[PDB]
Amino acid sequence: VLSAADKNNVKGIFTKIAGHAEEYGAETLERMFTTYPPTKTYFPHFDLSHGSAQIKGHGKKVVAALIEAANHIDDIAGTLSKLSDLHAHKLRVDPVNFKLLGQCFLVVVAIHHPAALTPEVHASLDKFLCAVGTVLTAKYR
Amino acid sequence: VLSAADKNNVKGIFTKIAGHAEEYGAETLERMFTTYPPTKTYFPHFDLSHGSAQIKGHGKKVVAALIEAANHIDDIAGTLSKLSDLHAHKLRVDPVNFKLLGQCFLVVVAIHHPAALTPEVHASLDKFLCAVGTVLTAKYR
Amino acid sequence: TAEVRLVDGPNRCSGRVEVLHNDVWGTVCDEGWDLREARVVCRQLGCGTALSSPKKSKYGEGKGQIWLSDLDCKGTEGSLSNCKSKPWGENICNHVEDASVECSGTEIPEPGPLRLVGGPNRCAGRVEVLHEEQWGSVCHDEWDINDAQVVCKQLGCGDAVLAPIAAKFGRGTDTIWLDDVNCTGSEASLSECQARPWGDHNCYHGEDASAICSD
Amino acid sequence: TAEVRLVDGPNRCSGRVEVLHNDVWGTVCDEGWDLREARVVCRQLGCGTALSSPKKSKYGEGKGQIWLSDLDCKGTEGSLSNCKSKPWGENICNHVEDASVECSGTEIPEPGPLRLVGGPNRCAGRVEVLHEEQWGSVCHDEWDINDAQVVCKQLGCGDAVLAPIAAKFGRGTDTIWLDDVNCTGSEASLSECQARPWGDHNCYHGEDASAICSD
Amino acid sequence: VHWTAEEKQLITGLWGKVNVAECGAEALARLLIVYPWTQRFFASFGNLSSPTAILGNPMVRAHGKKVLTSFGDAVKNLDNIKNTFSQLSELHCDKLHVDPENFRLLGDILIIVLAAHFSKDFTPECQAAWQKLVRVVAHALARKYH
Amino acid sequence: VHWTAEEKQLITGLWGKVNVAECGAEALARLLIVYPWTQRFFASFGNLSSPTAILGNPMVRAHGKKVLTSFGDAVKNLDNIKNTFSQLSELHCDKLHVDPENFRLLGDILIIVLAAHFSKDFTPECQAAWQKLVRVVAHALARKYH
Ligand SMILES: *[C@@H]1O[C@H](CO[C@@H]2O[C@@H](C)[C@@H](O)[C@@H](O)[C@@H]2O)[C@@H](O[C@@H]2O[C@H](CO)[C@@H](O[C@@H]3O[C@H](CO)[C@@H](O)[C@H](O)[C@@H]3O)[C@H](O)[C@H]2NC(C)=O)[C@H](O)[C@H]1NC(C)=O
Ligand SMILES: *[C@@H]1O[C@H](CO[C@@H]2O[C@@H](C)[C@@H](O)[C@@H](O)[C@@H]2O)[C@@H](O[C@@H]2O[C@H](CO)[C@@H](O[C@@H]3O[C@H](CO)[C@@H](O)[C@H](O)[C@@H]3O)[C@H](O)[C@H]2NC(C)=O)[C@H](O)[C@H]1NC(C)=O
Ligand code: HEM
Ligand code: HEM
Ligand code: HEM
Ligand code: HEM
Ligand SMILES: [Ca+2]
Ligand SMILES: [Ca+2]
Ligand SMILES: [Ca+2]
Ligand SMILES: [Ca+2]
Repeated sequence: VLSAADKNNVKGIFTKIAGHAEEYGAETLERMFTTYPPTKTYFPHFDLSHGSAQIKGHGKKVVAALIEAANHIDDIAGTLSKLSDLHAHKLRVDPVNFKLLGQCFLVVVAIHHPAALTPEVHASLDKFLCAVGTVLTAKYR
Repeated sequence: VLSAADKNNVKGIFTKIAGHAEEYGAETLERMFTTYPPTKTYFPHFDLSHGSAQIKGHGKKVVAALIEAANHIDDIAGTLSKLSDLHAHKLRVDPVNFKLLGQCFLVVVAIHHPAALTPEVHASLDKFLCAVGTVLTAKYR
Repeated sequence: TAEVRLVDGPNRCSGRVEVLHNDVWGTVCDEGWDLREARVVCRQLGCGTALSSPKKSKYGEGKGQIWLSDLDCKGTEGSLSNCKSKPWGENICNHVEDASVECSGTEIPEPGPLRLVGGPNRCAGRVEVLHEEQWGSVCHDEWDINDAQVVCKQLGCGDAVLAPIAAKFGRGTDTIWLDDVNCTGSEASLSECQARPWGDHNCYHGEDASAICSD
Repeated sequence: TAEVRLVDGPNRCSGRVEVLHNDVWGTVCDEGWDLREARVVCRQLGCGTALSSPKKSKYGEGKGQIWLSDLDCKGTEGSLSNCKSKPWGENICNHVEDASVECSGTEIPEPGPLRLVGGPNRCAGRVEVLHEEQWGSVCHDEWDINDAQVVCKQLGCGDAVLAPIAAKFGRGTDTIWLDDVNCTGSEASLSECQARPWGDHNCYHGEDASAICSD
Repeated sequence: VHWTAEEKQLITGLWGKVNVAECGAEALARLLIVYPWTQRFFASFGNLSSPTAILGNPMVRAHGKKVLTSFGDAVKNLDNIKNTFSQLSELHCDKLHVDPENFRLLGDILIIVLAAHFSKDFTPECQAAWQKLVRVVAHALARKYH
Repeated sequence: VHWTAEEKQLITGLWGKVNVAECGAEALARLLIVYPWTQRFFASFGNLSSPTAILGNPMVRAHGKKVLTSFGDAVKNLDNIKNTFSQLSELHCDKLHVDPENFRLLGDILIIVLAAHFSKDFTPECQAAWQKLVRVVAHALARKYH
């Protein structure tokens, strides 16, 4: 339910990933496609090669939405309502894929900001990413 | 979200299981304990032998809570609020175990009421059972 | 030497194989069922030369007993019980797997290792190759006019006009023998072309290749 | 002959095994490390008869080169390089897996395949058995006063007084040999008792059985 | 992937009795209605606008038969399931683009269909055996994803 | 479970440089405070009352070291992992009552810990290898659950 401390830890880690929107987004996707090859299923029309312009382009969009979500954490369902129908009702990304992307995104921030990803902040991003995942696959069941 | 038709399907299928509370409940547990052996993890102190009075007693409680949810289908989170804390905060049943039990309960009603469990009613029970599952996993996600 | 009949087919010489044993007519499971068993049933009935051996209930499912399964005919046997096979009635099949056969009706030479089926005539239709005594189709990945040229010239149909993809003349039924077939055009048969090993593919019968020739 | 030493121990007859080769001191991985390699190292150093062969860096981790791995000493080799092993340097190990040794110095308890460790004296402590050149603990599943009785009489410590569970005198460190020990109480040794196969168990070292005798 | 003499006897015994045409269509239909998002993979099958239409749809009846028929290739050869579905594994990856997670869904629909049709032959031990077979077949179809 | 020569080299390569005493202590501690419902399994470890107290708890650091150490027996036999954890598989089922789904959580946390300490040596291809390793070891511990 994102207690007051979770909100500060999450916004405190998005201050050091704010500038690196395209960079961290391209790497989090390339890790998802590498460690979990089945996730490539939902991008059959993309160039999944390393350093492709599409992965770097769509990757920026991915963490830019997470950045927009970190700013408005009192209301994540409303700030990601547009993407809710895209992932749950138009693409139907199976929810276990969001756990995978959040896992890869945690790996990226652990690589570039190991000092910041202290285990208190670790527990807060997992709370945060699991809420973003729920928003993107809550209109079902 | 259990449309008016979904409500009628779910309330109608519990007409045919109403008297069979203990019978179907003990079978659902034995089914889950047999096809998914790891679910015995949360009942170490129990007698899991076939036809035990502890499986019959606990199985009767399980589907009696489902019957009490079918009546107040417009408010399921409230009618099982006393069990939400037991499963999500005290015992911490991992959510993937609720789909396993729902799978076994569907097998029970399919065996005993195959003509009643039409594909419409299947879909309505699956939405209903996912609602009961998310109520009991509400203290997280 | 037990009697055999073909049931639910267009005529006497095609349909579901049923054998007579203990005065009970039973079906034949389709595991290990290929043209070798097919031409045993076609000789025994005087029906000719066994065009194909349709697996999985092409002419419907039988009822009751399944007598034979895992047949291992050499292809010359007089009857179908003289072939190496599992004992009578001992099997794990169900009737969805009942074997069938399609004979020609008159004595003709073997059709050949290659045939176009489902089209208007001999020289236009779905490509099917004969390998390991089973007819199987060809996947339409890398399939171009050079691959249809080898099929047309081998059949004596002139040059290849088109190499239709996406199962133009209908989908095939049992086996997919070839994928990624890459001919140069001058090859003598389709087994001389570059392709994945026999049976390796990433395809289904909605993707069967075809060829059209002078016709 | 390589040269060996013991480091980071209470004395110089116990510690992390380190060997000398190409002017550089390095550690030894614990793959296949057991009392056969242990008695070789204790003999080189003049430290005696090789009480135990602790795995997994009991006396801390070395730093730098890991020379040897997968040692297969017969037990009588003059030095440690005279054994069959993986070539110098080639290993997939990590310094957490640095093997150690404990030697007697002068005083001589081996006898025999049974000993009590961690108690005030010989006749009290958890139970350890000698099997395939490794000392290992006994799980307390099914462990009663009859089982401790067989241990007491094998050691000549009189009759059994208790059979404490839950690692009463402290946990073990490497191998859990026996589980489900089912003694009648009048067996000669503990390896004559009905129990599970050697090595098989569903236990951890928080469950090592003990034995108390008089006294 | 180790089978026991009793698990084989349950899987084999049930298979020789299944009405594959009728359970395969039943199972595939229920996949399209219980999990409506799967209809996107079958847009070429025509009318899928209602549960009734999905039942009566001939291409659903036909393809559901072939899906359950392909479990027969696993039943008749149990110690070789990985190689039996090697070809179908590639197809579902790089031609159909089916998320492997859906393989779990169709199999669990199949267990409910089998349970409805077999009354008091589908024991808790029999469901344990067929859930394992579904679970192995599903892992086998996901094996060759690039 | 089939390993490639580069996958083995990626797992062997990391394993030789991992500060197991620290990574195992931090992974187990991160389990207890990212997923705090796992603290009930470790009631004997004493002070688990804060994230700072859990990092500093000596028995959390001791047990975490022995957990990452046990992946070492999987590292040194990659093509024999099932038999290596036969012992522990029975332990976690009918001695500890640990839901096998919890094995995923600890293993996925270990990947985040290894990522933190190896920075850009932990390439996506290196992560893929160790994600498979974590995932196979978790399947080995769940192989014998009665
Ligand atoms: C379909 O097959 C053709 C022909 O392949 C050639 O002949 C076969 C009988 C086999 O022996 C093949 O191994 C053999 O290559 C393939 O065309 C061939 O492609 C290669 C690589 O793309 C061409 O190599 C080029 O060669 C020249 C030197 O001549 C260099 O300039 C280039 O750098 C390059 O290496 C080769 O020439 C070409 N051969 C012909 C006859 O066209 C074709 O690629 C294949 N199709 C598919 C989809 O794989
Ligand atoms: C500890 O071990 C004893 C001894 O086991 C017995 O002797 C061994 C040498 C082997 O041959 C074993 O197979 C054999 O059982 C176990 O005690 C034995 O338990 C069995 C089963 O409970 C007893 O059988 C009973 O026997 C009589 C007829 O003699 C009947 O009235 C009963 O219905 C019942 O079958 C057996 O007598 C008993 N033997 C002794 C000497 O006590 C013991 O069970 C074992 N502990 C555990 C926990 O398994
Ligand atoms: C977990 C947080 C996620 C966020 C914030 C997110 C965000 C986005 C964004 C911004 C877009 C592009 C919108 C546009 O182009 O207009 C998108 C599209 C898409 N997403 Fe995600 N996504 C997430 C997870 C996932 C996952 C895990 C998958 C698959 C495994 C996925 C699959 C897709 C696909 C297939 C598209 C469409 C591709 C295209 O537009 O061509 N998403 N998402
Ligand atoms: C899905 C719908 C479920 C319902 C309606 C339900 C209902 C109940 C009820 C009524 C009780 C008894 C309450 C009491 O005694 O005070 C109970 C207890 C319990 N349930 Fe559930 N439950 C469900 C799912 C599950 C699942 C999936 C698991 C485990 C995999 C589980 C594990 C337990 C345990 C361990 C107990 C306590 C055992 C005991 O009291 O000795 N429950 N549940
Ligand atoms: C245990 C699970 C599954 C098995 C055994 C299986 C098996 C098969 C087989 C044998 C075929 C070829 C049929 C033919 O030759 O006509 C096929 C085709 C196909 N599969 Fe599956 N499949 C499974 C799961 C799925 C799922 C879950 C989906 C989608 C959500 C799917 C989508 C498709 C599609 C779209 C086709 C093409 C059918 C056509 O165009 O006629 N499959 N599958
Ligand atoms: C990859 C995952 C895991 C591995 C490799 C593993 C391995 C081990 C090992 C080797 C031991 C014995 C340590 C010793 O001898 O002192 C052990 C014990 C134990 N494990 Fe795990 N385990 C895993 C997952 C888990 C999880 C997820 C939990 C709880 C949520 C857990 C709870 C415990 C507990 C409580 C003990 C006993 C600790 C004690 O009392 O000293 N384990 N495990
Ligand atoms: Ca044959
Ligand atoms: Ca292809
Ligand atoms: Ca040795
Ligand atoms: Ca035991």
